[PDB]
Amino acid sequence: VKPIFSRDMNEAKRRVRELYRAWYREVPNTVHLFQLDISVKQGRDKVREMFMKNAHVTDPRVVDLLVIKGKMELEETINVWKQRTHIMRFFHETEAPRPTDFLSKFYVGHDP
Amino acid sequence: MPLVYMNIIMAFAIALAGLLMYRSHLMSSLLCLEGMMLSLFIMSTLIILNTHFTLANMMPIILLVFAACEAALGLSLLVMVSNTYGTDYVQNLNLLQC
Amino acid sequence: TMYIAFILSTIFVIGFVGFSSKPSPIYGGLGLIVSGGVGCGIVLNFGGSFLGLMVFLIYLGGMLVVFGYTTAMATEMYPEVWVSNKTVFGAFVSGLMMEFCMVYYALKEEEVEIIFKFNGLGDWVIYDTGDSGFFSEEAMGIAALYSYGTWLVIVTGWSLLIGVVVIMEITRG
Amino acid sequence: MFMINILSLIIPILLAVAFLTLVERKVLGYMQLRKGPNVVGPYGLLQPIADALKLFTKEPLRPATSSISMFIIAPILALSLALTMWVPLPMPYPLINMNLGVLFMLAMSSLAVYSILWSGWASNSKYALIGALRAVAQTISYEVTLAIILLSVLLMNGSYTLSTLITTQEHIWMIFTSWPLAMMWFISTLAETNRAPFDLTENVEYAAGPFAMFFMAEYANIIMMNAFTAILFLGASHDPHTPELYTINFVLKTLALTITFLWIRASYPRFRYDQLMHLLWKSFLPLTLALCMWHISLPIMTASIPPQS
Amino acid sequence: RAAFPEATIIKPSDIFGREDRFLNYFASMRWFGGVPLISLGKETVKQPVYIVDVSKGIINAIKDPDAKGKTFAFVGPNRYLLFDLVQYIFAVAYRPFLPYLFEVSPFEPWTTRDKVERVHMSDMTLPHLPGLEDLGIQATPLELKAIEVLRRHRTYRWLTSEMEDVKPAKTVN
Amino acid sequence: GGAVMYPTKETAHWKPPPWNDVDPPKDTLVSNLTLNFGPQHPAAHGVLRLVM
Amino acid sequence: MNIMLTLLTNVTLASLLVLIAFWLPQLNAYSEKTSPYECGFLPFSMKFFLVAITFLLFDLEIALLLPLPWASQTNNLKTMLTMALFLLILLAASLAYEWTQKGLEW
Amino acid sequence: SRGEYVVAKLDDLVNWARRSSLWPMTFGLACCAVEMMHMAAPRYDMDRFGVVFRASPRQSDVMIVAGTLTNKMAPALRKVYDQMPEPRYVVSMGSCANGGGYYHYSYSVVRGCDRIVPVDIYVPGCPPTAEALLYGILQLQRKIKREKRLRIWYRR
Amino acid sequence: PPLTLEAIKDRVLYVLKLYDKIDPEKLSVNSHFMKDLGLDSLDQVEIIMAMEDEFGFEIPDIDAEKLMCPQEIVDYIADKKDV
Amino acid sequence: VSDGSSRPYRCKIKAPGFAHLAGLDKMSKGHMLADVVAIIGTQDIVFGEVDR
Ligand code: SF4
Repeated sequence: VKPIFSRDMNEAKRRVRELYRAWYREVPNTVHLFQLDISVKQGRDKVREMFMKNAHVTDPRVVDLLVIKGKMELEETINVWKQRTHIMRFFHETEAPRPTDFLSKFYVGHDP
Repeated sequence: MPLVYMNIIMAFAIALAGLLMYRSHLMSSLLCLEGMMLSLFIMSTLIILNTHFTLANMMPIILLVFAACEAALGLSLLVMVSNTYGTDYVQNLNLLQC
Repeated sequence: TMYIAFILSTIFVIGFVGFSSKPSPIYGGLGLIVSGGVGCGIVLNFGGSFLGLMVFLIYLGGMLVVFGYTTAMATEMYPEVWVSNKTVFGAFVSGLMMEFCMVYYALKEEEVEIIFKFNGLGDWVIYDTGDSGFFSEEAMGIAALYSYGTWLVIVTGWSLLIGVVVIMEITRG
Repeated sequence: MFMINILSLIIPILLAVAFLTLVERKVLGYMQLRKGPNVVGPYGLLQPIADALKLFTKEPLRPATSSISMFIIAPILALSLALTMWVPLPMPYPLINMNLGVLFMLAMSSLAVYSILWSGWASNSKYALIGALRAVAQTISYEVTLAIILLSVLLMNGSYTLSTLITTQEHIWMIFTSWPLAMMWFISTLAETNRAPFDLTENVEYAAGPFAMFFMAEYANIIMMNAFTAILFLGASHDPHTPELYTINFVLKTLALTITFLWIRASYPRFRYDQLMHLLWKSFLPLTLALCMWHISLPIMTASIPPQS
Repeated sequence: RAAFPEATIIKPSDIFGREDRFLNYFASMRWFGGVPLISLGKETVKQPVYIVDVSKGIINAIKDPDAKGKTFAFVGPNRYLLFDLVQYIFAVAYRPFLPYLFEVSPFEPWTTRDKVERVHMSDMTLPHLPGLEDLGIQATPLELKAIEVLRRHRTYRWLTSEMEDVKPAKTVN
Repeated sequence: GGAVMYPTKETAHWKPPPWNDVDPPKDTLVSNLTLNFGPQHPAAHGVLRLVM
Repeated sequence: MNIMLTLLTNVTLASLLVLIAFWLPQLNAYSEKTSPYECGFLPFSMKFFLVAITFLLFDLEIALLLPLPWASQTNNLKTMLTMALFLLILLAASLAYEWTQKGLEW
Repeated sequence: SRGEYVVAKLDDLVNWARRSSLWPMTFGLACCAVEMMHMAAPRYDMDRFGVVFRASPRQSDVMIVAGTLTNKMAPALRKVYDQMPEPRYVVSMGSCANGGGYYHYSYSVVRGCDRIVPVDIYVPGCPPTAEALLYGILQLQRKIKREKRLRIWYRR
Repeated sequence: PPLTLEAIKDRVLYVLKLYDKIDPEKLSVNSHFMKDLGLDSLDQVEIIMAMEDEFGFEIPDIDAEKLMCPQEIVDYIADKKDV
Repeated sequence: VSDGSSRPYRCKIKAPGFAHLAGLDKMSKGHMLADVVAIIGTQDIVFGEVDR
């Protein structure tokens, strides 16, 4: 199969690290640009969290596309194409926390 | 001399003092320079009128024209300097020394 | 209203202190517009109608408007008033105090002498009793520029044209 | 009694501006096959009052002015200068008779330009400054041509006295003598007041009252400039015993000129900054210079030099 | 309590938020000259509570089956010296800290005598009443939400450009 | 060779003038503006964003 | 005194209206728009300044051309006419220089 | 009482001014904007009623949401709405603006502009006829006429 | 005051101290980040970026991967500054 | 695209405005801001069809 950008997982990890550096350095500016109420640590924590969410991937092709999507979000963030709400959408705030305990779910509703 | 002449001459002195004592912006210095030209216009006008120097009533106008020419020059130099440096700060003019 | 000219001259000095304190350009430009308007008033009080309107139309109308034009396009300054940071506030206050000391030494003491001799008498005295008839001395003399001052016209015109040339050559980069 | 005259010059002009708003609305509508304000009062006569009351009750929003001081002075300057420009105008007898009234008018228009610069600079808005500077550029070019045309036409008046224009145009209107200058003068007046096609659509930060006063000052300037055009070119008969005749004729002429201002507004597409300046620098200015040469040479070559006094 | 025996009475302490009358009130001392502070507000320690924390507690109290009949007292996360609190308020609001009748106003009074007394009255401390933690809501420090309420009160260049970060004010705890 | 014949401690660090009278371009900050055609603008018809 | 009175009355009237438009209308309570001026950060093009300096110089030449109406009363009509035409020709020459060379870019 | 009489009459005067000189902003998003133009067209001529289309939202009093408010456009609508000065009224024109209409179950359509901004008058139709939109504006004028802001302040 | 190897080490260790995740007790000149300090790959990337900030240069990803010990970072900076 | 049912499987809509607006940048090169407004008009761009 034709690789999207990276032939091997090591090459893909190189792209992932490059994207992580750009996001890590952009977070301070992003807080300034959109006048966000999150701290620079909070934004960088979210960046790491988002990267760690897709940490189970093993296919270099999928990792490549994930990096491409990550780049696209960074491009919009850097170019101020996103708005303040768009950046805050990463930080789910209004959404009420849904519990994980079975007994709590049992009380909450018929949630499977 | 009448007190009005004293006041105008004092205005010239004050503007000269402000021009010689720069602060930051070269624009402020140019403003002081042009103020001095205004004060000289007023002084010469009053003198010519009181003396009834009819043939010399054209002197203030010529002074005014040349004053604004030298100003057009100052502004042109200021924008060249600002475009090069980014601001019109007098401190930027430091490449030439001694 | 016998000392109106003296009041105007004092306000002229005050405005000169205001813009000579080198404040924020926008505030200074005003310090100059105000002083310029006062000076025009003084010239009108002496009878120079044409010259009074000259400064209003050219100096205040054009020269200071192009000055403001530049300050507006190249705006790299933090706005501050004459009574702002001590660098400007102290200078403004001290200039006003010096002017007031001169005024007091001028009115209370008739023969005030700092560098020139000044007389505390109202400036109305210096006015001359005379009739011009159907004449505007200022206007007639200034119009004589085209008749008597041909040389002045030539030199001033050449200076203007070469000024346009010089401005372009300087602001061509 | 003199204060009564000042009030009788200021208040009627403001009321005239208020009703001029309605007149413009209706005229534009009927030129667009529409009925202007017709519900608010009979024939919309109460529309300006409704607009004023609504404006002076709307929540004023603050535009983060870098210098409230300056942001507030700009409206004052505009309105005061607009009111002052009406003073020297001879409706047969002027309120303040100046030997150099014309130059006074020109100087007052020149100061008015500052209101634009002050408004944009103090607004703390990049778009505001850009637009303000564009207005500066537009008014810059008009002033040159306006001054040249005014000088050239006054070369047959004999002085800068506004009252003398009535005597000069006693037999023939000045326009019949200087119609090209009249054309350029009218277009220059359009450019001065930024009336279309010299608008730059898309001092907006002004809210309600401030905006309302700026609007009033601009429209008063429109009416005053049309009056100046009337006195300069469309001379009116004045009977010294009965001045009301001249007053009526002059008012009618000014109204006609303002109606032409609206008529042009809804007749032509708006210019472009480059096009406006390539008019007021490369079409009007050379022609104004040539016509100034002609209007200097003509009185001498025709032995028609007007009396100095 | 007499009419409604099982009423769940809540006693918040100086709720702060975007449309609050406590943080914004201090940041509005500009109208009242400098910073009018009785005895420089040196003997007053206040415990401010976040608006969302109070609201969430109210909702939690409704759901809570044992909250009925219990008088809750919503306390803030930290107790701040009134002087330090106002200093912090003006600090993040980019306002010069100048440490230094309105009842008459028929429209909404700018200041009330009782309000003045309540402002200079140090907040009580009742450890015998259930608090936010009893309802599960975790108190949010004023520091985190301070900018959201007071950045909008910025003067010229502190929400951008300089953007100096003011450290948390000392808490009297 | 050097800025001055007898240099001081402060002047020692100071660099002699460039060979050509051309001082290097400093910063070279771009002045290209990035305007946004806000939708409310009439021409945008309310539903158009033109990053320009 | 009359012209001074007119200036005073106009200025005071305008300032009073500014008072009743800046402070009177804002007395009415309209809640509070807790909306910050979100700012997060220069077109000094010669295209503008050039329009300004050239205007200054042309305005200066216009100033020299103002005394013309009274200058027509001189007995030395030929000399006055020549000088006036000279000033106008110089104005045209300045315009031509800018037009022929890289100017009038506005 | 006399105080009530004075306040009521003044309130009526204020109400008359606003309802007579309503200045709407054209937030034309979709098909409904075309009918809005036909309202300002000569046949109906909203200006005849004093309702002049104010391009500047900073000088507007009524926001006529005309079209389908998509998720991408939703933040802009609210941000423009809060930048409007008060008193500000929102008129929802069209089923798409009212509750999504044809695109209610779309993945990128707000289920009614009511969620984003509070609405005062809902104009039904797809597109609502220009008379219906004109009817809604007149209904808003009557709604303003009924408002008693001053009276409540006095009776507070 | 030319940069010294000791000064380079001092600044490197200072940056590591500023990094809250690193335990000061386990911090050492040769303490491997991923083994001795037990950090993640992203943590190593963060440390490399912090070093770039401290010494005002840029490390490519390849060299960043190479830098697995504080002493290794010190040596790389020594080569970078030619000290 | 019909699958033989009473509901279309896929309905792609070719909007003429979509391609025209894509070429706006090419047409707008070397023009002023006001020219962009004219270029939008000459392409007759309705965002209803462009965004489909
Ligand atoms: S309601 Fe109908 S006409 Fe209006 S926008 Fe929606 S689909 Fe189009």
